[PDB]
Amino acid sequence: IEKQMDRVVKEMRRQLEMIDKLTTRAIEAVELLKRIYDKLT
Amino acid sequence: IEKQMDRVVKEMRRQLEMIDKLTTRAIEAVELLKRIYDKLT
Amino acid sequence: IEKQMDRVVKEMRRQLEMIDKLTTRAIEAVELLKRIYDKLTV
Amino acid sequence: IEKQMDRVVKEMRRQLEMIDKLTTRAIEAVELLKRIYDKLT
Amino acid sequence: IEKQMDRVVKEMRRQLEMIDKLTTRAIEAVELLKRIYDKLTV
Repeated sequence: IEKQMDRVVKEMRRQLEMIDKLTTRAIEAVELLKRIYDKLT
Repeated sequence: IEKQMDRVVKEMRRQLEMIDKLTTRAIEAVELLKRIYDKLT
Repeated sequence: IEKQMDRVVKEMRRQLEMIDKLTTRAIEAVELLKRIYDKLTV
Repeated sequence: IEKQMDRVVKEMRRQLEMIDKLTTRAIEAVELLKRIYDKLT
Repeated sequence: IEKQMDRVVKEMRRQLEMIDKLTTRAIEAVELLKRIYDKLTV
């Protein structure tokens, strides 16, 4: 059971890393939106 | 089995926290788009 | 095994609800982009 | 074990459908950003 | 357990591929925001 559960945990850690990567891109988008707003203002 | 399943549940809850953070960045993006729209409008 | 699986399914459904909520915020963003575009056009 | 694992697979496929919906909203955002960019240009 | 676990890992990799596709769309969005900001600047 443990060796098999290691497989799932590994895949979960992969998904976490990808969600983190997606969040880094969202943060970049928000920062650009702030810049655009400041410019319009 | 119980100890092994606990591992998965722990990783799932970590993912929940990460999705919450991503959601807040979506909230931030919506607020900025709203501000941008209002200035235009 | 079943009782343990009950636990996992419950947590998976929490994840589903969170992705749904995230999607609701994305829809709001798309709607505002549509409003902004429509404004620029006129 | 099989009946129980079917439960997880069913929930994973529900999530897959929701991520697809989220991706369509990303596709929509990219399309509108392209339109906005074209108008500005 | 192994055969059943293969099933779960398979579905997990489907989710990974889908999240990657979503990320590519987000990157496209960021790139367009950069172009839009730059146009505003010039």
